[PDB]
Amino acid sequence: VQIVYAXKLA
Amino acid sequence: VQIVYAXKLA
Amino acid sequence: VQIVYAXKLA
Amino acid sequence: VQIVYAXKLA
Repeated sequence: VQIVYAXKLA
Repeated sequence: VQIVYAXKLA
Repeated sequence: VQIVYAXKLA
Repeated sequence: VQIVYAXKLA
């Protein structure tokens, strides 16, 4: 999965 | 802060 | 939902 | 970094 927090875990 | 996980916490 | 990134969006 | 969203990116 794509992660945005601004930072792939997918 | 913007959150992407696919979902503002800012 | 609980968010940990270390920071409730729930 | 540890990620909790409930799912290490570290």
